[PDB]
Amino acid sequence: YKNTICPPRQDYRYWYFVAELTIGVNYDINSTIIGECHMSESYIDRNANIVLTGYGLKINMTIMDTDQRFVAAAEGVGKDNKLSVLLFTTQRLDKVHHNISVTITCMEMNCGTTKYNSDLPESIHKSSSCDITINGSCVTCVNLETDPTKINPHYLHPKNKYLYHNSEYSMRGSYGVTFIDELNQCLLDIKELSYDICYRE
Amino acid sequence: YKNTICPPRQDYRYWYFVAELTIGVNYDINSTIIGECHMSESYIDRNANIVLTGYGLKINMTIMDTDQRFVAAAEGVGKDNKLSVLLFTTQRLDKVHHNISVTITCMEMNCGTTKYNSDLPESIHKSSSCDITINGSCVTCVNLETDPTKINPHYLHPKNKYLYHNSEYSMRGSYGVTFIDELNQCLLDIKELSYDICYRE
Amino acid sequence: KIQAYFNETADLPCQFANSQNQSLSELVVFWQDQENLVLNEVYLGKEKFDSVHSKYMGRTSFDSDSWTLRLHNLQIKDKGLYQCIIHHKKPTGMIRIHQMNSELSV
Amino acid sequence: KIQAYFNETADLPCQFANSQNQSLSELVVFWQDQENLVLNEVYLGKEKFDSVHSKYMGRTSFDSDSWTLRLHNLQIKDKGLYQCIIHHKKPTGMIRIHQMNSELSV
Repeated sequence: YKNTICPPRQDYRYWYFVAELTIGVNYDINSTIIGECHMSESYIDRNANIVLTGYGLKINMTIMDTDQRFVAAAEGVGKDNKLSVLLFTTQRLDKVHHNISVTITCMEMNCGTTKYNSDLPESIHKSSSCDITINGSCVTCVNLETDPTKINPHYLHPKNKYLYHNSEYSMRGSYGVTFIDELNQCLLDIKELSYDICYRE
Repeated sequence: YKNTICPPRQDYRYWYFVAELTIGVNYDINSTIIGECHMSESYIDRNANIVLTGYGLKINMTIMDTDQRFVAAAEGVGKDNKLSVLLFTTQRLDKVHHNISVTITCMEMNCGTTKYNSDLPESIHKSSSCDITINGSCVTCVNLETDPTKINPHYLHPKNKYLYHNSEYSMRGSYGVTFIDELNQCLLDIKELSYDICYRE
Repeated sequence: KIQAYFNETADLPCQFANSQNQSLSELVVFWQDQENLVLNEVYLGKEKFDSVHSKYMGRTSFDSDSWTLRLHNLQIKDKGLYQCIIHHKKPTGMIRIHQMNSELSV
Repeated sequence: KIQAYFNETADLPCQFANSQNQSLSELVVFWQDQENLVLNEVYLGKEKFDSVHSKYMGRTSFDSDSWTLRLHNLQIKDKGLYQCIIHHKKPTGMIRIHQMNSELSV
């Protein structure tokens, strides 16, 4: 017996909180615009992929060697020009850490060629590497918390849907990079934050 | 790493105040007509170009050797038959002065062949030249303040948009020509002025 | 930017490099307040007072060798910045060639 | 998770394995509260106190051989969990390499 990924459907009623991306930008976004984010999902050859167009950025984030496909994403703008991204897949059918590759390109403001391309380790358990690459100089900092233990309280889940998140510390992963001379500051203020669910898929 | 111009989009949410054109006319325009100005933009071979049809004039203004494209323009009519033009590009990715070429043709009143074709220097820093040429005798005076430090207070920016302007004196440029025996008088009264955003692009 | 000293006499220099080395005989050299009132006027080497505002009437002097306006009997009101504008008069059209902005604190 | 004992002196270890075996001379080693206030900062082997919050000002110590923060004169308020964050400073970009979360009960 082998657990397999469920067949693709039009609407997914069961969501798994997989990632918590708080990419910062040095240009101003004032507030969360309803209906701004556009998400395109893919699952080809056991590799999940999500492309997020919104708030001046394209996020092509892919996970290697998984039985999960990205089914949802919610994007919000916090204070000090912070872009929080919440990602949801189907279900966790394995208890192993997965390799992550994220491409962050600027479609507005500081557009340009690749400024950064590196492997960001797990902060905890040191078991995987994030291939980050940034097409632009418009990103202040990147924070990706894979399989978080806590959902952001300002995100209101839909009524007909179901949400599951990780409850064990052993499956948490943290990747972070800063390009400015401040400790952390990838983390948000979470005092006045609102989330918008991306359009397609 | 090289900063590049952002890819073209349908609507541009980030605007950079690049120029302040106050072309005067000897014929009467009483007030700013809503929906009069029509703007056509171009970026071919690193040269920005804008064609402004409105209030009896066509303004074919182009900037050489730039990483900016004209994304917006706002036109208004002040007192003593003054035509203020505000121009907005994407962003300033270089700290050098750019060569400017402006063609002002009269489509109403004193239409005719080229009366003027010259190089107007920078008033400040003497670092660039404006190739001006005027197809008509209907222009009193031309004033072009490239990268101004102050926005005109009577121009009301759209709510969903963002505006950035120059804050350093070193990037200011001034070009001026008068064809009548009055000192200055390119500058407006700015007591009762209203602006209209041009239609296309 | 260049500033001036207290209530004795203010010096307002244009500081024209004159790179083309043209003469003052065809040059329009004049100064102006931040509220956009003309201070002095030179048309072709002769001072013209018609465009000079009445609040600055008969109270300024011009020196051609140093290209400087001397502003006598300073008051408390005139603490704003002053800009000097240099046009090049041509019969085809009058071309502004030089401007500069200076300050004045008393 | 690692906890500490009562109101004498709390030990907060990062427990870095240092698998690549890099030196502390280019390493940014620092601690932080659950309400996300910086405890101590090490930039390149020198403690910096500008980002340290005033409630923890002048009350913590650092030991480099044991990689441990010593937290003296414990109070009743600080019963939350404390996390230590280890970044690797590179001129291309500052990479977070290690984080760990410990607890504190007094």
